Amino acid sequence: FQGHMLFISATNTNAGKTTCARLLAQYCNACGVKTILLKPIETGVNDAINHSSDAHLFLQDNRLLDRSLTLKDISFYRYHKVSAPLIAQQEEDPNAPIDTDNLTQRLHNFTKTYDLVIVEGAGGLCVPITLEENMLDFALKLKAKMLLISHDNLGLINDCLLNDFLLKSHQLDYKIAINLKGNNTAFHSISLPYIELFNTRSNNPIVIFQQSLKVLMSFALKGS
Amino acid sequence: FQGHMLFISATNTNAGKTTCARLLAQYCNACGVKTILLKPIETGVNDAINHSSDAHLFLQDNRLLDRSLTLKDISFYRYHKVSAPLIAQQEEDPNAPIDTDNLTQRLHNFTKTYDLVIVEGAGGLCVPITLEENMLDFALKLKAKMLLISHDNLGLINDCLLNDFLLKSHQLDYKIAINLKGNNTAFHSISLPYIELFNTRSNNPIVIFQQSLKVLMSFALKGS
Ligand SMILES: Nc1ncnc2c1ncn2[C@@H]1O[C@H](COP(=O)(O)OP(=O)(O)O)[C@@H](O)[C@H]1O
Ligand SMILES: Nc1ncnc2c1ncn2[C@@H]1O[C@H](COP(=O)(O)OP(=O)(O)O)[C@@H](O)[C@H]1O
Ligand SMILES: NCCCCCCCC(=O)O
Ligand SMILES: NCCCCCCCC(=O)O
Ligand SMILES: [Mg+2]
Ligand SMILES: [Mg+2]
Ligand SMILES: [Mg+2]
Ligand SMILES: [Mg+2]
Repeated sequence: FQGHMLFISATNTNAGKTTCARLLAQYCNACGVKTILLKPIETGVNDAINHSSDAHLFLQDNRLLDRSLTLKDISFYRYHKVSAPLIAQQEEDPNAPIDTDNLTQRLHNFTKTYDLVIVEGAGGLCVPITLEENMLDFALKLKAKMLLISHDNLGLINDCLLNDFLLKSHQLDYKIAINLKGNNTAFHSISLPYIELFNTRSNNPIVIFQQSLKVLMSFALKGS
Repeated sequence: FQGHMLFISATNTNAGKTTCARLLAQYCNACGVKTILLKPIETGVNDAINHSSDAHLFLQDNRLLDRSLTLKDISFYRYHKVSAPLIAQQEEDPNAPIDTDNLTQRLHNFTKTYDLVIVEGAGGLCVPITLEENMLDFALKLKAKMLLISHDNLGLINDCLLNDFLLKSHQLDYKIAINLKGNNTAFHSISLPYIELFNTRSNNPIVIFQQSLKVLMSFALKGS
């Protein structure tokens, strides 16, 4: 096949998509699985004055494989407003709705030259891109596998299960992974006992990202 | 009919269930709609040393209608662990799984003596109560209407829409209401523009709690 494609979404913004995407791509590249990081849509950015956006971090890592990459090669719709993409676009660029057909072509083109194309979304699954399409719809159009990153705090059970319900209702292969931060041992006492019960009762278990680099690489590469 | 029953859930813990439940019950009582506040299951409490739990706040308000009420009349399963009810029960009371049939009877009994019975859940919809039942399942068994309180911060769009998807997939009447806090005007710039678009495109609109006391009272009392 051409390169595999893995979409990274989350329970919400700030859950750890960027952090976990970078860790996974680093691991894959270290294993000889040539992997690129893409951030097709990004809000809340000012590129004239700040070089620490998700796309900038991705670019730093990606340039270890291709010096010629620039920001515009890996991020295509970028807005100042710290909001959902649809709202940012309507306010800042009302004459250019986000074109997911175009994005699909650009993203799939990278499957020629990489073993794995990692595509970070923005916010969570239901975040609107166009009037018709949210982030999940975009992932579906891409025919990507899904990695959904959860936060590690009280409330993650609800947030994971809401996403599980939405994901299992659609036709895609997915995995939910908890981004367990350094210094959090409340997790193991408070939330983990339910994750373990859930996993004994589910065909698709919720995993801990930091325990799962090998498993998630395998997931990302399996099948067609 | 006997009194109506309204379940109050949320996007997650700390979104405003208790605060909004109290405001709604106060409004209803002021309008002559005799309303009780119940917190059947509560975690994270130590009643020997703290009298500020949701059930204690409810009790204060409820005693304006019935001096004889005590905590045990309005809250039935109470645990120290700051966790989902299922985990707290398994750790603190392994021989007494939460009995939702019993809770249903106790809650419905209040429909004899009140025009409206408001039942606050714990956390969000997918929070586990027993191995088989979550908070939504409990609300379904109760045959209550649902009021789902959302937080007012960046990310509410995703959280509201995840809940909308779950709720619309089940057989219950529901309303999602945003708990818009004092001093937040970012909401109106960041999130509200999408809520307005969504509402023009949806048969069941997302409302702002603080704008909606009359509407939510009407909702709670309508029909059988
Ligand atoms: N495992 C982690 N350990 C420490 N800090 C983390 C971890 N995961 C995320 N962070 C921090 O949390 C913030 C949000 O993470 P980020 O990966 O950007 O999330 P998202 O892409 O979902 O918005 C960042 O400041 C990031 O450095
Ligand atoms: N509209 C509001 N204005 C100010 N403070 C609020 C508001 N809503 C909630 N709070 C505060 O936020 C915290 C969580 O609210 P609470 O109603 O207890 O939520 P939940 O019942 O969902 O856990 C409390 O400290 C509460 O006083
Ligand atoms: N204030 C105590 C609330 C307990 C919240 C439980 C949340 C479980 C979850 O969804 O992870
Ligand atoms: N860091 C900028 C992220 C933008 C997050 C948009 C979240 C929309 C929502 O679900 O309410
Ligand atoms: Mg972010
Ligand atoms: Mg990110
Ligand atoms: Mg609370
Ligand atoms: Mg509460």
